[PDB]
Formats: sequence, structure tokens, C-alpha cells
Amino acid sequence: TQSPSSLSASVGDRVTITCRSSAVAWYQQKPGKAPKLLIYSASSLYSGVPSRFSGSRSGTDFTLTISSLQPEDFATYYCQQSSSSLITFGQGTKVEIKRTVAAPSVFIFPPSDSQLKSGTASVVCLLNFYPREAKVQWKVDNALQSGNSQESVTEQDSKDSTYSLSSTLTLSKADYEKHKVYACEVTHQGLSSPVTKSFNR
Amino acid sequence: EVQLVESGGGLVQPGGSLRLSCAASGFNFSYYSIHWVRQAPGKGLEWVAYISSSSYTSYADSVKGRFTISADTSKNTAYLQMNSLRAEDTAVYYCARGYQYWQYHASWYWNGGLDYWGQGTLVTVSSASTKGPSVFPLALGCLVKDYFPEPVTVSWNSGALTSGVHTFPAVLQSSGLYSLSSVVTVPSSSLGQTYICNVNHKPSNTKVDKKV
Amino acid sequence: QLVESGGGLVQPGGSLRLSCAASGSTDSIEYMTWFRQAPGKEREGVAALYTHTGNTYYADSVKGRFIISRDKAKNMVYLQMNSLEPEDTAVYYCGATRKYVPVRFALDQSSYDYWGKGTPVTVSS
Ligand SMILES: [Cl-]
Ligand SMILES: [Cl-]
Repeated sequence: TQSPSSLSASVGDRVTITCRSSAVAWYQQKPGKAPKLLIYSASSLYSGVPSRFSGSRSGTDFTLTISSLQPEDFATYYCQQSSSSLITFGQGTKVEIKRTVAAPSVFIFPPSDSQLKSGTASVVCLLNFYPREAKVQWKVDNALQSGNSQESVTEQDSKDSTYSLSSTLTLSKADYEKHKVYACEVTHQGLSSPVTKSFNR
Repeated sequence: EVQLVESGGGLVQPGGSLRLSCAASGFNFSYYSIHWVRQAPGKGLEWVAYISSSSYTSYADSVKGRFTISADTSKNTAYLQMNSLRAEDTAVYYCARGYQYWQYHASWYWNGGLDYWGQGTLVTVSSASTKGPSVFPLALGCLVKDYFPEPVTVSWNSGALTSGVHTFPAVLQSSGLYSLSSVVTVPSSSLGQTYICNVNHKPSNTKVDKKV
Repeated sequence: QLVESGGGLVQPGGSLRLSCAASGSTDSIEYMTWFRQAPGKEREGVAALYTHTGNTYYADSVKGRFIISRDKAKNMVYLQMNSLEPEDTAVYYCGATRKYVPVRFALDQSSYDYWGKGTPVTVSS
């Protein structure tokens, strides 16, 4: 019940995913659809699978190898083992597209007047960028916040292969009016120095 | 040819029960095994249980004392009885076909795995009640906050604006309600053309058009 | 019942001999047949043997490469597999029927009522 790992690669690269105790069956799953079987019995190819996929055993571990990566090969790959009575699925490796670094466009939004009447206020901090690693730090009158904000990252875009993040700071109307300055400090790989977008209540 | 159709999923209170159905067709039901594999929102695959039509059953240690799998050989359908459901069991439940004696065939050189999978069914375990969303205006956008359950679809100008639009995946707030934002970048010289985001919540019959 | 032994990881072009041990009354058995089932494919018959005469019947996919024989002293039917290709990778079951079917249907799964647990055979690259 864990989150898959990442692996950046471009079209035409050679990817070898290692699985970490019986034989390993490899599965490919695209987002929003059912998984598909690729390799069974360590190194036997399933029917209809392209010949670029291949499995191999290395001592005690098992590896899935894509000789030449293709555009339709970007998905999550799971390895499945079978014990005496329990079938277990691996962590899963999500192969993403590699792109030049891109800095995000930072935007901040104060809560609307139609929202303050409900009793709660939400401040949204908007971040297209690459890679996925980014830090969003909320500041309320130069007081570091933590725990009262949630992040949401979109999937890799189909045209430019970039990510989009949204951090929503949730506060009550009583606590929102008790302060003046609200800011979200963004730290990204493509930025030599952090960028801060702020506003006053 | 071979087809596996899941059904029975829905909404259930914490502590309730729900029976899932895996209607199989296109093969000899007695010569294979039917497994249940769930997948939490944004996480990996988790095997739950299996049955071999011989009552060869097995359960994962996380659903031992509250899940029960059965089958009906005359209907070619497998059943998964889930009792004492908790918030951790919220996932998309697939059923797949495997070898009949996979425990006996499992060795250091063989692992047939699961050949045919179904599109799965959604099972949501939450104590929250169905509630419509409250849209607030926010590059511009509109905030869709506090609604239940999934899903919701946001469009701009009745689907006219789709290039450069980002509708973020919903996140489960600590209060049990969903919330997401939909942003879109437009030229600055066209601010003073109107922009309307279209929010539709089918599990509650709520359509809201807010002008930004 | 029927117990399948042998089988394992074999390189392409090698040879492999499978064994099917039987116990109890086998005099009323009409056909002893090997079946194999690969992931995604349907269970197919490869080699059938008529116990009362000794005639063998092979499929077109395994003609000239597989040899089936019966050792009536120990009541064990063998499946000698030669020149294995990666397409032969499957679980090889041992089937038997006490109801009689013609030679036309001697390689169909529906003509056999008794099966063994089967042994897996992998042809790795
Ligand atoms: Cl069948
Ligand atoms: Cl298996």
C-alpha cells in the first residue's frame, strides 16, 4: 500500500527495472486502466507483448529490461511474486518522460468575499514546471506554517511533459482576519533562488 | 473471448458490509482461479484473496478476519464478502484470472501470474454524506471545495477553453470532503471577455456556473 | 490420482522427459493424454495414447518433436520433449478418461474427466 517510485527516461533509452521469493511476473499499468501482464516465469514473454520487453534472473533478484524505450512504454511497472499462500505485488516503478528543466509560474489567490461568509477561508498557491521536486512554504505574517496546507500535482502533460502543483492553505474566518500578510515561498530545481508571491488581506 | 466483469461496488459506512461480484465468461470456470486485487487512490497494487472454484482459498493478513471469498460454479461468478469495512479499504477492486493450482505450481522458475484482468469497481468507505460543492472564484480559476463523493468535472465556457487548463486531482480534506482547484491562463488584454467555470456534480444533481 | 513430475527451466533446443504416475485401477482407462496451458491461451492437447492398443496421436504443433510412451510395468506415461522452443513454455498436465471418445476428439479438453495438478515447464531466452 505504498506509492510507486519514479524513473526519468527519454524515447530510445534502455531501462532495466530490478525487483526486490519465487519467480517474478511483471505487469504494466497505465493510469486509470487495468494492469496488463508482460513477463511471466521470470523470462517468458506474454502473448501480444512487443519483443523489446524481456525478463532475466540475476542471482537472487529479477530484472525487467526494455531494450529501446517507445512512446507508449511510459507507465507504471509492477513485479509480482507468490509465496506459499500469499501473492504480493512490488512497489512499482513509474517511468516518466525526461524534459529540460522548467521554472514554475507562481500565483496566489486570496479567498473571495463569497467564501468568508461561510466561516472558512482558503488561500490557493498555484505553481507548468519540471521536474516534480518542489517546496511550497506558507508564511503568515512571517510565521512558518506547517500541516494546514495540502498539495496536489497533476499528471505529466501529453504535449510539453510538465507538472502543475496547487497548495491550498485552510484557515477559519476568525484566524484569517487576525493576520495581514500571506505568502507562499516556492523552491524549485530550475530556480537559482526561491521565489515568493505574497498579498495583504 | 475471456471477459471479467466486476460489479457491486458503491458507498458504505465504516463498519458496514458489501458484497462484490466478478462475473466471468469465455472459459472453463473450474480450470482457473479468481483473485481480488485492490489499489488505493494513487498507490500500488495489493492482492486480497483468491479462490479455486475445491474451495482453495487464501487471504492477505490485512483482511483475514473480515473478508470472505466464495464462488458459484453454475453462474461462473466469484463473490467477495467484505465485513467491518474501514477507511483503509477504500480502493478500486479488480478481479483477475490465474492458474488453478498456483500454490502448487509456484517455484523458483515458474510464475504464470494473472493473465486476464477486469476494469474493476470502486468501493468507497466513508462516514460523510453526499453534499454539493461550493464554488468560489480565484491566471485565474475557481475553487471547488467541500463535496462528496467522487467525481466532479470542471469545464470553462461550456467546454470552449481546454488548451492550457489544469484541473487538479481532488484531495480528501480532514473533514471527509473533497476539494480541488481548476486554473487556466488567459491573455491579460482579454480580462476586461467573461470567464465562467462549469461545475457539475452528478451524485447530487448540482450544476453551478460562477463568473470570474 | 495422477502425479506429474519432472520439468523445469530448460534452454531452447534442449530435451526434457516428463513423468505421469498413476495409482489404483487403470485398466478401465481409455486414453492417457498430455495437455499444456500457457498464460492467456487455452488448454490444448499435445499427445494422446490409447491404452488398449498403444497407438499415439500428436498435435500439429508438436509433431516430430514430442514422443509419448507408457511403461505398463509401473503404470507411468512419459512425454519426451525434444527441440523445445520458447513457445512450448506452459504447465503440462496429465489427463485421463474412462469414458471413450473417437480419435477425432482425442485431443480435446472436454473428452477427459480426470486431471493431475500438472508440472510447469519454462523455456527461457
Ligand atoms: Cl478453457
Ligand atoms: Cl502460477
